[PDB]
Amino acid sequence: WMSFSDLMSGLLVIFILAAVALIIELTQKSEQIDASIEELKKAEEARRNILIDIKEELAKQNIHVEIVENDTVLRIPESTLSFESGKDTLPENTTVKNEVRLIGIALHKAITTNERWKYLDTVFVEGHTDSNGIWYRGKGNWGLSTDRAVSIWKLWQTEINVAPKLSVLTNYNGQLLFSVSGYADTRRVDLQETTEEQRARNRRIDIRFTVKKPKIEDYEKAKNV
Amino acid sequence: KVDEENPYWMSFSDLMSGLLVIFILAAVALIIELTQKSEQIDASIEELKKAEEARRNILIDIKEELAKQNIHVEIVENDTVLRIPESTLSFESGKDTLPENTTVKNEVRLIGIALHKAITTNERWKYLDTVFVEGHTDSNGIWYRGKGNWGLSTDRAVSIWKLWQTEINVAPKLSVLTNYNGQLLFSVSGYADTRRVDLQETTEEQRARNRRIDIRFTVKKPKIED
Amino acid sequence: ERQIELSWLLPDFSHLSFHPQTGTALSSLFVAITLTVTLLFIAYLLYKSIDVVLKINWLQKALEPLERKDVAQKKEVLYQLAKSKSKGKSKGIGFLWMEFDETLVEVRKGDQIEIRNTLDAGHFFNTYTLANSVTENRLIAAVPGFLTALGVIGTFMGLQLGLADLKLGAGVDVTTMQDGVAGVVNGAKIAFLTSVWGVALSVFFNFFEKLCEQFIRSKIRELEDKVDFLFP
Amino acid sequence: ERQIELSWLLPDFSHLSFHPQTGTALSSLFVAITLTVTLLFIAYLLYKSIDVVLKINWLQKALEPLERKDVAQKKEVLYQLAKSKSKGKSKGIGFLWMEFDETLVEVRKGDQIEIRNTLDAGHFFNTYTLANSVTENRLIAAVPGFLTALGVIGTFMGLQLGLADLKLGAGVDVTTMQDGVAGVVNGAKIAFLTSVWGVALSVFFNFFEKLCEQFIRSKIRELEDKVDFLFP
Amino acid sequence: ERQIELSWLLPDFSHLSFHPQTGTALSSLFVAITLTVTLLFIAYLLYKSIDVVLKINWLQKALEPLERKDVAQKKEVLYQLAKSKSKGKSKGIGFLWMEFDETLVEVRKGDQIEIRNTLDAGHFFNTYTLANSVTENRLIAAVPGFLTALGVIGTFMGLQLGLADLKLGAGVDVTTMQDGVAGVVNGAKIAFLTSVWGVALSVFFNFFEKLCEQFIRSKIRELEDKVDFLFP
Amino acid sequence: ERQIELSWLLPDFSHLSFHPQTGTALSSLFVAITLTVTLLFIAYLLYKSIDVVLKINWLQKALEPLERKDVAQKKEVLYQLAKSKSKGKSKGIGFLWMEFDETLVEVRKGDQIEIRNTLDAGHFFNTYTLANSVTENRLIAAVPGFLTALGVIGTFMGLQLGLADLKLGAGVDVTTMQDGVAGVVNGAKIAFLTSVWGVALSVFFNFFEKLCEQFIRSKIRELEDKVDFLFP
Amino acid sequence: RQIELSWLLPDFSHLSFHPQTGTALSSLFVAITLTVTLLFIAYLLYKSIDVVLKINWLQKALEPLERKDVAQKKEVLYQLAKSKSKGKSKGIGFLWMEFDETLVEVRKGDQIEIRNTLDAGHFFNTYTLANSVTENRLIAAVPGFLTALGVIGTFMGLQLGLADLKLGAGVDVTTMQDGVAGVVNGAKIAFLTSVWGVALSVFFNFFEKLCEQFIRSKIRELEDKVDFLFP
Ligand code: NA
Ligand code: NA
Repeated sequence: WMSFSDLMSGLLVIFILAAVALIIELTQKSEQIDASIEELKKAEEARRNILIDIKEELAKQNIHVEIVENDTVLRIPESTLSFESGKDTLPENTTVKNEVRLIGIALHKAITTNERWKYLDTVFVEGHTDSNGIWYRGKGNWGLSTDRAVSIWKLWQTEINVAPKLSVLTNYNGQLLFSVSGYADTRRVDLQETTEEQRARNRRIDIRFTVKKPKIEDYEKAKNV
Repeated sequence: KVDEENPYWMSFSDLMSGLLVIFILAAVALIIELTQKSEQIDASIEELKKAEEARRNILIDIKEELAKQNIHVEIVENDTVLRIPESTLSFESGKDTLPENTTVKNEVRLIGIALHKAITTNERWKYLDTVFVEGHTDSNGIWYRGKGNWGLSTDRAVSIWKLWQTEINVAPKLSVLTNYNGQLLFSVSGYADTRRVDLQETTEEQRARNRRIDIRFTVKKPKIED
Repeated sequence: ERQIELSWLLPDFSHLSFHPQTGTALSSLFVAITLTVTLLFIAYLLYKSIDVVLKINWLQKALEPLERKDVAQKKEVLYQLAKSKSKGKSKGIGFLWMEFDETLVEVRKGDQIEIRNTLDAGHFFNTYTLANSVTENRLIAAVPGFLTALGVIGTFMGLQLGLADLKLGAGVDVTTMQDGVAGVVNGAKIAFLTSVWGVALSVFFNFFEKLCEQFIRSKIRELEDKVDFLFP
Repeated sequence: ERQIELSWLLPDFSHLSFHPQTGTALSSLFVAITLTVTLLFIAYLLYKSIDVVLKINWLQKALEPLERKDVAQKKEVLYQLAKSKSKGKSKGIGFLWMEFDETLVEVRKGDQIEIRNTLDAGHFFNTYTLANSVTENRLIAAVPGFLTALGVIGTFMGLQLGLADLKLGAGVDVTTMQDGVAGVVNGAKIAFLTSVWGVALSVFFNFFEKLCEQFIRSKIRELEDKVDFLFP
Repeated sequence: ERQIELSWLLPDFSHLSFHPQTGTALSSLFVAITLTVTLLFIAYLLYKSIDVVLKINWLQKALEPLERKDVAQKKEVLYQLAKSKSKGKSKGIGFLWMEFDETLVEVRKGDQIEIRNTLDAGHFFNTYTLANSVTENRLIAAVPGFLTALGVIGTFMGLQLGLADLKLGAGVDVTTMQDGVAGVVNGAKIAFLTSVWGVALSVFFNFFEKLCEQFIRSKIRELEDKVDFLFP
Repeated sequence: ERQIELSWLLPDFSHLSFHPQTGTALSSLFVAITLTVTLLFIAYLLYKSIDVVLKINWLQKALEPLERKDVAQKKEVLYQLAKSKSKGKSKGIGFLWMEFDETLVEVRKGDQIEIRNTLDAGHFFNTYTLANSVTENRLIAAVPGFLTALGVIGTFMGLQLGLADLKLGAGVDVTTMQDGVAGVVNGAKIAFLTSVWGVALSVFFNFFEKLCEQFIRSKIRELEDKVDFLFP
Repeated sequence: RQIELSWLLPDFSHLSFHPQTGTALSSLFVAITLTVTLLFIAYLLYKSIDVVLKINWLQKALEPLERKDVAQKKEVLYQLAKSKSKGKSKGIGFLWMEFDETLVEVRKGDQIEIRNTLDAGHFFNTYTLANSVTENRLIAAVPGFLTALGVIGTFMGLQLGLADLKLGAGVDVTTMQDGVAGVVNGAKIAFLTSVWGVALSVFFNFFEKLCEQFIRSKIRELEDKVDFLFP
């Protein structure tokens, strides 16, 4: 038994080496899988980094925008960007025109930084109005909110000198990135909407960012086999 | 007789066997960690596979419900997009209004009724992230009071959206429907000619393939964090 | 608490062969060999143990209905009972009474017949004479070592079968490493199944062998007590 | 850093059963068997050891009033006193005094009766004639090995049972793997707990047995020197 | 149930040399050495036990055709033919008869002229005088320890040389050390093969030499049967 | 070539107690017991060896100046010296020397006076009479087994206590399971330390006891070398 | 994987009693194990040459002997038995003294050939020639000690290997890889100490029993000489 116990001790050492070597490989395979799980959340990470980039970059220029709706929408309040009442054109006060160029430049720089458009599906320029019914050539607030989003999107095309144009940027799938939306007063942020300071919170331009979603193969590859 | 055999040497082989099993559990514990990671990913694949089957069942029943009513719609983009061609839903040239023959607008109603019924059947909006009502035009540059195809394509999607808001009576309106979260299910937007299905633009029917209404369905993210 | 099943300790003897292809076939082969070795050596130990016991037991029946007063005329009545059973047998129980009789001396009282000895009965009835075949049997004393080392061979073979199943090195998938660990578990089950039977059978024989020794010694002292009581 | 309680080593004997179904039930039964084996062998040891001590104690009790010059006036009464307890007793202490008596040769030291022995008293009062049942008892000397091997049997039994429920292989889920680990730990609990008691009871009997022999040999030497003192 | 492979139990002995370059070659050499040592000691034990058996058989064939009474005429005619073989030996079976044939005394019971021994023949014909170099030979008793130890040396040498190949450290590349550990585990199975063979041959020799001993004493006692039945 | 820390092998005895609350304290207590048991048996062995040597050297010093022609006229001085060292005791070497004298008888060689002996110096100066509990002590010979047992009990207790309260099973999270399993593996070196000390002290004591036996026996032979030289 | 058996030989140059490395510790064990073997080989040889010297004298002092010297050597052997045994009442002479003093004087014919009454076998055999090497409890324990020394090296090697092995949560690969190196370092101690501990145990055990059979070879050769010389 003296030699048997010595022999069994030798077996224990060999199995200890195998167990720790097995654990070393299994451990590394875990961070491989863990890293792959973090890669599946990178599109939402890229979206959040775009919005923080726009807000921070414009904040250094005294331009207030808001990140809203679960860090998905860049809200441009009427205090920042105000259209003429009942009109889709910004006023000729030679400042809002300057004001809106810097938002387009900020929007461009945040999307093209780190090529985060590879995680974007569509960016929507959304026009929103208050409940005040107007006529507006018969189109109502539905045509007003749509025309304001087109008005903003046209200015971001022909009055900012960004080398990769906003109208040229593609998305994760290779199609063009931007879309234009109008929702009239059907997506109001303020429901009571009594005072003029509450109606004004509904008159806004919303930049909605939609990201690409992982496919089946993205999850199958994350198993790291 | 003085010297007895030392009987406790055998206990060390006993000890070594037990120590062997302890180190087996050290490696087995990692096996379970890796196995749990694989089941967590497998849970997301099956959850996403269920959401994608809910997507295509929505599209098959919209097409089949509309097919019985002589309304032809297309399922394109790998069981993801409901395409309403110009042969089905034709807008007046350069305008977002629809013809006043009382028959075209009835089809638009029936598409919305079929669309609502497929989403609300079997609670399938719980698998959806967003349903996109998509306005698309051809590459022909137009004025449209200075808005161009961006104004026209968005207006056409809105006019369909407004028709579904007032002229169909579904108990939860399409504009009230929510996704797997509490967020609104539907998005309405125009794309001008930026996302054409036909690129060479040569003939009229090739250009006519671009003037369309797309209804794009996106499914929920399976939330790998289990 | 979880339930356990002790039938996992039982080998499967239905498919025994000397060409095992699975771990359970190999462990049941080792247990069968160890059991067969155990059974054969128990039979051999019992064959020579019962020989001694029956050899002693005949005297006990021959001395049962004897008292202090009747030994005078039982000297030769017991002589033919010993003679009939001592046909050619050299140094068994029959010849020991033949050797014992000549060493009996009569007491000088003259009247009444009383019998004594010129030497103690230890020199006539002891382990060296009645059971020297089992007490010093060195093959018997080595049997627990045989069974122990048979289990040790099964232990080493099983564990190094588990060593062979291990799939190590860089670039090995989890399923393959999982299968290697299952092979290690499979080999360890062979090792522990053969060990538990090897040790248990070794202890059983070791205790049974030394129990037989004490039982025979208890029977020899019974002769020593009874013979010397009747023959001071 | 982790706190330990030594009471965790005591098994629960409240639910002892000869068909254990859980790990603790089997480990408790296994320790109960090991305790029972230890207690039975201590009873076997003490049964024979006390038999030796009483034989020595009485003859010591029959010699302390005796001094060198009072041996002659007390030599014969001891022979009758030895007959007093020796009804039979073929190899008892009373009989051991018998054979010693006839070997005490008589010499005349001028005018006072003095008794000498031609041999040494150790030839009649030693372990062979007083404690042959405990000193060279191979069964008793093997008890520490039995108890240690019991604990070893519990290890291979416990480890085999734990590993038998550890199911690996493709398709086995986390719940099944997680339950397999619990069974393996339960098997390891059986293994180490039975080794704790197997070895502790072994070394306890090991020490207790050889403490009894040293105590008995001390009294045998106290017997040899006193008899040598009285009978030069 | 996993399949197992056992063909690796048999080493390849074709490329045997005393300068092994690999662990497989080193394992094969030690198994061959242990086999050769086992065969050398089996032949030594087997040849030198047949020598003992032949001496016993020679005299048995000289006493087989003798009844109880035809011993007076054979008392001396057997003596002359003993000398024809006894010449040259030191303490052979011939001289062993010489020292015993002379010490028979001739008893005269009138017309009952017979032959009788004066003491027990246990120190004249026994395992000491015939089996002087097998039963008490402690070199032969040490062979199974040698065989196990050579297997142990071969295994630890195989394990040690497997480890010395390892370029290892915390600063060494992980993939390098995964391959190094894999080679160590693979070589450990081959290294432990010598211990399996060493223990197996140790058990086989242990069993064999105690079997020959029990066979030798079977005839020595069988020889004493003829001596105590024809030479009272 | 990485560094090893042997100081970790020596546990801290600053807070020893008989109620260990951690595995480290349990390990330290068992190492302390194994060391304490080792020292007590070494101290007893040294004490019972020094006294033999010291009391042998008293007779060596007395016998050192003697010569063959000196013994005749010097005998009575030693008996006076023996009675100066022995005041009436029946145990010391002085009592052994005086009991030796009666065995010395006087021979006649021409006209000179030269004394002989009837018995041998080994009858009065041997291990039994001089170093009784130093040589044939089974308890001392079992101490290496005790040390081995005590060390491995500490390891089994450490391992069992590390597993005793582990919450495992399908209702337990994987992270909790890995913490419990890792704690057991990380604590193995703590429990194993007592086995290292138990084996090391077992081997040291076994070697130490057998050296003292040879040293005492060498002094016995030297004592009876000079006694037989001066008293043939 | 190519092996070299020279890797089994340790480096004894920088030996010390405070080993800082696994190689130094294993070298120390092999040095102690080798040292124990050499002293016990000398202790075995020293107590074996004395047995041979006793036997040698009866062979190297009886060279002028022939068959025709049955009696006139008997007396002259007596004072040469006392020549070395200058007052010793023991030793090889004491065996001769009892054998010489128990020889009956026989009378056959004119010549005076002497005959024995008992064989010299029981007087000049093992239990009194070589009792210091055949029943020596220390020598018998040497192979077990040598093997047990290797087992100590194994246990210390295993314990040193576990000393730096850390597993579980919060342990990265580099720390675990350092644990592999420590286990390997301890394993090299364990395996090397067992190689030498058991090999020297074998060498001593076989050497010890080669000396014994050589002792019987001289005892028998002495006995065979006496048998025909002294019937
Ligand atoms: Na156990
Ligand atoms: Na070692």
